[PDB]
Amino acid sequence: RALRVLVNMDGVLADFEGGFLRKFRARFPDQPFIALEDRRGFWVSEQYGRLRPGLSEKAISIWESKNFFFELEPLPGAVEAVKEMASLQNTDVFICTSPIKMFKYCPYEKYAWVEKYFGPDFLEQIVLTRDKTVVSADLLIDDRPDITGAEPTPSWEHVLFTACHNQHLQLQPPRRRLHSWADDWKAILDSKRP
Amino acid sequence: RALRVLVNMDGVLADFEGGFLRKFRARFPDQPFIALEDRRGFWVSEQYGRLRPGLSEKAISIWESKNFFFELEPLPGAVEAVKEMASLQNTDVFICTSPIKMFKYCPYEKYAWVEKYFGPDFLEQIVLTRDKTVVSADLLIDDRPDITGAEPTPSWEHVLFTACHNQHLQLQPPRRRLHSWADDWKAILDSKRP
Ligand SMILES: *OP(*)([O])(=O)O[C][C]1O[C](N2[C]=C([C])C(=O)[N]C2=O)[C][C]1N=[N+]=[N-]
Ligand SMILES: *OP(*)([O])(=O)O[C][C]1O[C](N2[C]=C([C])C(=O)[N]C2=O)[C][C]1N=[N+]=[N-]
Ligand SMILES: [Mg+2]
Ligand SMILES: [Mg+2]
Ligand SMILES: [Mg+2]
Ligand SMILES: [Mg+2]
Repeated sequence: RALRVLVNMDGVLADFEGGFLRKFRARFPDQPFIALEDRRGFWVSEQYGRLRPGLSEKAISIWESKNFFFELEPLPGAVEAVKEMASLQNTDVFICTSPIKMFKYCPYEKYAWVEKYFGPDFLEQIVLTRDKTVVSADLLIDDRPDITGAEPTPSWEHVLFTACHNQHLQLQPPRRRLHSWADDWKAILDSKRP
Repeated sequence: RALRVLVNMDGVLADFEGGFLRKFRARFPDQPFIALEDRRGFWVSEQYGRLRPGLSEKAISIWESKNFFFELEPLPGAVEAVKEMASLQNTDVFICTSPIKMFKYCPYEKYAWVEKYFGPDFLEQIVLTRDKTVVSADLLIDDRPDITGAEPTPSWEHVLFTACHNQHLQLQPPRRRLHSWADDWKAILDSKRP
């Protein structure tokens, strides 16, 4: 009866693409890289793997490093928008994020990042899961085009959040985008209310 | 269409109650303690708080310490039962656990513990969340008597897993218990299948 909205973290709240590129270039200044305008497909490591053998493993080593997740910059408007959204009447917001395989730093730093930008009281709103389809909600705002898992008919509508890797993608109607946090996210939420 | 079962971690897979008591007694050998047969109510810290002022904070310091979660022993039969359950046809198992407030070690060690006892491939089955009601499934096996959150009508049936703190509790019918992993968990699952 409160509208429930799942908001993804990497590529929606946290600038994974830009943080990765900067750190990759700083660590591997003699390697070729992929400019953001040229990113295609969800998996960074796969595109880097195509660019030259060995580069996939080098890419992976950036996000496996300590402080990678913690030092991500918020995307413009993201912190303000989610704080406003959570404050709305009849609206519950959860941050729904999928950790990487190597778990030494990533879960911890994701909690630390949410504490930093949203405060201790928001920590209760975090859901860490590899499968978003088993999380029930009205909406999922997420930059990954294809979201699948154990539940063949998730309860949420997936609204595709624009990112460099999906900006050229034609979606199957009636699939819907949120173009950035400057875009009219309130209209999207309202479209789902009784 | 596959049956989905959420299995709680602390007090269902991992022996939180026994690990806590042992470590509390080792660290604070001059303090009064609560024998397991005398545990009542979900919150350890609250019962310890009643036993004497200051003891709540001492209790908390045990599970906030590094290696507390990682060093928990599995409950008897738990690892074998969950491995068998996951291997069943038309049956998906997720481990659904709620981290403590202090997040330095707990998320990380929970992943490390699941890797230790269930293997790397099981890490994909973990859901960390403070709110279990937003996780959709057929069953939730969990030792906490009262499970509430943002979803007033969760999709799962909650089957109460016996623990020292709930063993005397009379439940409102048609609520159901799993008494230990030696008990007939297959019968409970089968009762929910088409
Ligand atoms: O779907 P979600 O929650 O945004 O992110 C999942 C997770 O994928 C990891 N990743 C990302 C890329 C681009 C890649 O090539 N390889 C990966 O393993 C990082 C991302 N966030 N985290 N943790
Ligand atoms: O409900 P769940 O997933 O088993 O555990 C929640 C979480 O509560 C923490 N806890 C437990 C007691 C008994 C207490 O007094 N105070 C707490 O903060 C530990 C438990 N597991 N974890 N992380
Ligand atoms: Mg994302
Ligand atoms: Mg609200
Ligand atoms: Mg429990
Ligand atoms: Mg199975």
